[PDB]
Amino acid sequence: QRVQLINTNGSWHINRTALNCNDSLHTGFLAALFYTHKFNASGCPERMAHCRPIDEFAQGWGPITYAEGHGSDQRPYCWHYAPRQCGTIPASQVCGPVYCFTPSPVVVGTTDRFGAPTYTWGENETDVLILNNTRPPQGNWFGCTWMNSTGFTKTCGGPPCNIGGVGNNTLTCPTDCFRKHPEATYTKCGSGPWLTPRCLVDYPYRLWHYPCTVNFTIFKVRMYVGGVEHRLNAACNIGHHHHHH
Amino acid sequence: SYVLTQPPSVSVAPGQTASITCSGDKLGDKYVSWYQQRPGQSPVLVLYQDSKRPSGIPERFSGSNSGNTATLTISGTQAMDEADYYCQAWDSSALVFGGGTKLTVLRTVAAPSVFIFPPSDEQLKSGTASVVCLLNNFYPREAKVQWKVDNALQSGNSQESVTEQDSKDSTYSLSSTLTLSKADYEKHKVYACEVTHQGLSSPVTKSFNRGEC
Amino acid sequence: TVAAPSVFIFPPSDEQLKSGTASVVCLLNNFYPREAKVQWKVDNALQSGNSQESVTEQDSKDSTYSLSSTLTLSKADYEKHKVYACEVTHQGLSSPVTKSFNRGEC
Amino acid sequence: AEVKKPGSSVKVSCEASGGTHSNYVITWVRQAPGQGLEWMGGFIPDFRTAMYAQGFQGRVTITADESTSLAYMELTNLRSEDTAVYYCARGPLSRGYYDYWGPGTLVTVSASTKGPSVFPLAPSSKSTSGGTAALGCLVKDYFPEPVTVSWNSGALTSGVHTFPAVLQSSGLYSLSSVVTVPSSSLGTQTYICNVNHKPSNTKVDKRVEPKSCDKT
Amino acid sequence: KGPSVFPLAPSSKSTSGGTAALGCLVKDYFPEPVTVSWNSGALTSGVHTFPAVLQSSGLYSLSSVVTVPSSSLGTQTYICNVNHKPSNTKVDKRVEPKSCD
Ligand SMILES: *[C@@H]1O[C@H](CO)[C@@H](O[C@@H]2O[C@H](CO)[C@@H](O[C@@H]3O[C@H](CO[C@@H]4O[C@H](CO)[C@@H](O)[C@H](O)[C@@H]4O)[C@@H](O)[C@H](O[C@@H]4O[C@H](CO)[C@@H](O)[C@H](O)[C@@H]4O)[C@@H]3O)[C@H](O)[C@H]2NC(C)=O)[C@H](O)[C@H]1NC(C)=O
Ligand SMILES: *[C@@H]1O[C@H](CO)[C@@H](O[C@@H]2O[C@H](CO)[C@@H](O[C@@H]3O[C@H](CO)[C@@H](O)[C@H](O)[C@@H]3O)[C@H](O)[C@H]2NC(C)=O)[C@H](O)[C@H]1NC(C)=O
Ligand SMILES: *[C@@H]1O[C@H](CO)[C@@H](O[C@@H]2O[C@H](CO)[C@@H](O)[C@H](O)[C@H]2NC(C)=O)[C@H](O)[C@H]1NC(C)=O
Ligand SMILES: *[C@@H]1O[C@H](CO)[C@@H](O[C@@H]2O[C@H](CO)[C@@H](O)[C@H](O)[C@H]2NC(C)=O)[C@H](O)[C@H]1NC(C)=O
Ligand SMILES: *[C@@H]1O[C@H](CO)[C@@H](O)[C@H](O)[C@H]1NC(C)=O
Ligand SMILES: *[C@@H]1O[C@H](CO)[C@@H](O)[C@H](O)[C@H]1NC(C)=O
Repeated sequence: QRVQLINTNGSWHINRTALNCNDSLHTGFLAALFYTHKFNASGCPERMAHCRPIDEFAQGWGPITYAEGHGSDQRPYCWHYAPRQCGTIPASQVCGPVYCFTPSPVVVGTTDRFGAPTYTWGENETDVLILNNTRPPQGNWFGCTWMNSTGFTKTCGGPPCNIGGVGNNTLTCPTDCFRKHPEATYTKCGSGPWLTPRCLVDYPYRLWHYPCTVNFTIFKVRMYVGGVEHRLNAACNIGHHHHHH
Repeated sequence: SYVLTQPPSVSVAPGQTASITCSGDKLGDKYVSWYQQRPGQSPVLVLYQDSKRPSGIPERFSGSNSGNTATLTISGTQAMDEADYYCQAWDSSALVFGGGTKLTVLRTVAAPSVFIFPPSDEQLKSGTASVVCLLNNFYPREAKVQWKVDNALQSGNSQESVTEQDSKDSTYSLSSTLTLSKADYEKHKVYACEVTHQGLSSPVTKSFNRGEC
Repeated sequence: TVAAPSVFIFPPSDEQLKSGTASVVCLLNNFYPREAKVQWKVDNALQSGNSQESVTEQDSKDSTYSLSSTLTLSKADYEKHKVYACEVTHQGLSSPVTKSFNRGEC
Repeated sequence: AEVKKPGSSVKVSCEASGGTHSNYVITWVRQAPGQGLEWMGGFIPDFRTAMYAQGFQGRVTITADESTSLAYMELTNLRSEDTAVYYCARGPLSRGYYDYWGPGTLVTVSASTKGPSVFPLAPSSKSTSGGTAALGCLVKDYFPEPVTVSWNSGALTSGVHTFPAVLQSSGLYSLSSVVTVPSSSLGTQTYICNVNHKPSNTKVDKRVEPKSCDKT
Repeated sequence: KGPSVFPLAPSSKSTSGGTAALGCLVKDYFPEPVTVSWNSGALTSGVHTFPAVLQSSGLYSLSSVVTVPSSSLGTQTYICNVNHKPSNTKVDKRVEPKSCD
């Protein structure tokens, strides 16, 4: 539908992704592309029980602080995260498309250091991805995600606004936290593809990067960012709630 | 090795409910999908992910999955729902297709209705007289028509035509025409059509006499 | 000119038993009228659906047919059913004729 | 359709992406006559990596040509059991249910070529007033056709009967050969069933004499 | 060269809940096929058109019949229309009940 310097939007990327996947590990994540297990069949709850469900910690006061620091160890399987800022990534660590979010899903391909597109399936050593994460009002995308060649997901995005207390009572919301801030909106504090703590911006490979959301249902949403309009479909679960915020 | 089993065949009467079960080991944690294959046709999807049903399939089809069995329940079965049904699942990075189950809907017997039409006056003027015996809305297909001309059997000089089965009702139709020459027809008194077919306690005779009216 | 049929039955070979298969053959020699029917009964119990028949054509200086009926049994099935019998029905014969052989004693 | 010679190879083609986002995973399914379905492998247009089933690991090879936007599977060394109808499904990317089953393709193979098997038929050892007994030599489990049966190098032809070949259930053939001869000449004359089958260069001879009854 | 539509008049009375039947017989026509239509070609309930049958001397024959309620015969009327292409012929006949007097 359209192509550009990086944004191969319109849902049509051609071959410029980096097809460097390794099968030495027997986890067989690549073989898990055809089918997805049930929620309670893959041992999700043990991995999903490490983060506080609804009310994590309360106020953090009015000032919207930015202390991105570094979030580098835990996997981004639940909406808790403090993703760091990534500008470039060697193309020897990517296995599949790198979907990035305007928030509307967008694909970024392999490019030369100087920016010349290269057509080598990312096999070449010099291949590198250039993605300087910047907010939509200043251009580029919030942040985005891919799969590392060993079989583990990755995330990256702009600084997340900081909020917390004193009794080990810190909540660093990377998205939403509507009631816990003076009107924190995804257009400001949004970092990754987590629109709200129980929603996702669905894309063709969503079930592959976050296979603990297989039970999620579909929805069609309309969002305004900056001074433009976005039509999007987001996947939110029907976990007991009132979805009219 | 992973193997799925289903009953070899299931028979149900129209308007009733038939149950088809797919059984395995701890099958409750898999995402099954049901396929309906008619004779000589490519299989089509009838259920995916236990209960979710695609577009174009009637609400009659339904499913469930729990424990060690997955059920495909059909309510208000009719003659159109006769076909092989297969069960699917994924395991150990390999596809498994369950043994085909054949669903056959037994048909009910319908007594034939027999009518006889005497030869037309206009045709009689042309030298040839035609007598037609009709059987419609009858089942099964095996029905025998016998002609009598004043207690005399007729062999040959008779054509038999049959239509195609009706999907909605599963019934046929039969027309038997007897031709004669003008002189021959005029030289007999009582004509009769005899039908022998299942669903009739005794053969039924529909008859008439010529020249009466 | 109606001629009655001559019926023969050949037990299985001593060598086929070593190959895990049994095959009993019932033969009908020259008989004029084409219509005929053979029935395979083992232990006074009929069978059908596992037998085949073949036929030739009456030669020039004759008008009689010849038919055979080969019954195939899976291995270890021939090991039982002591008695076997081939029955032939045809015109001319006073009554249906049966040629039978015990499985034991050759 | 045209019957493929054994030991050959066959190709089945399915429409494939031309080098852009696909959003579907291809698979191949086979159905032998009235035997259910089976799986062979898959293919993901985005990831050239293929997936092969355990059963057919050593004979299948999945490759695609993006220029023609067509993907095909090559099956080599066909045998009798490889006669079936070949389907080609296309399901969603990561839901694992196959929808839009395309038209099937039928491929047939003609067994193999092997020699016949000859067995004797014991004549009745009981005395008969008429003095007529029937000997028989059976040739079965052979392919292709035809065969010729002769007795005593063909020197005997009075009463020889050779029933026409009848197709067996397995796929091969069967036959019989029978002669009626005087009872009193059973032990003084030698009977040999001569079977020759050119397609296999097989010439087998077999003697047929009345079997024993524990007497001798 | 013949449409030969011959009425198949209904039974003398058959006065009951026993729906009666009537039809038209097309005979001695060729080549096939022919289209048979009822009133204004707008009747489909309980209509049968048996397949054509090969007559003795190389001709074709076909019969069409419809089941109609007994009471309707008094006022309602029926028409059989036959179309034979290689004749470019359309023929209409009225299948009226027999006088029976
Ligand atoms: C990786 O990068 C690209 C992948 O884009 C590939 O190389 C080029 O990319 C095309 C495939 O994506 C090659 O195929 C040709 O490209 C043109 C159209 O193909 C594309 O796909 C869609 C159609 O689905 C188009 O809208 C886009 O414009 C893409 O280019 C045409 O060259 C050609 O299409 C047809 O064939 C005839 C025969 O020549 C053409 O004359 C006619 O125009 C017709 O449309 C074909 O589909 C493209 O040629 C190729 N070019 C080069 C220089 O490589 C390779 O896989 C990788 N390498 C490179 C260097 O890009
Ligand atoms: C792509 O990302 C995945 C993320 O899981 C990488 O696996 C990660 O590897 C790290 C670093 O090697 C692991 O933690 C560290 O590994 C070594 C021992 O192997 C040791 O030096 C450290 O003390 C620690 O154990 C970790 O298993 C894993 N990260 C997780 C689970 O969050 C994968 O290797 C990456 N591929 C690359 C960078 O090419
Ligand atoms: C986009 O990517 C990074 C983000 O700053 C910049 O690339 C830098 O490269 C130098 C030399 O290798 C290193 O300091 C780091 O690898 C990168 N700097 C970082 C990660 O801070 C690049 O200049 C950025 N371009 C922009 C923002 O326009
Ligand atoms: C592959 O990586 C190597 C290292 O950068 C480069 O190979 C070059 O090929 C280009 C033409 O594509 C030529 O300029 C030179 O022959 C090679 N080396 C250099 C330093 O230029 C190239 O950057 C990468 N490209 C491809 C297509 O393999
Ligand atoms: C890819 O996997 C192979 C084994 O599948 C193993 O050697 C290694 O992890 C990777 N290859 C290389 C060259 O490192
Ligand atoms: C998943 O299902 C239920 C409900 O979530 C949960 O209690 C259980 O641990 C899992 N398995 C089964 C069989 O219920």
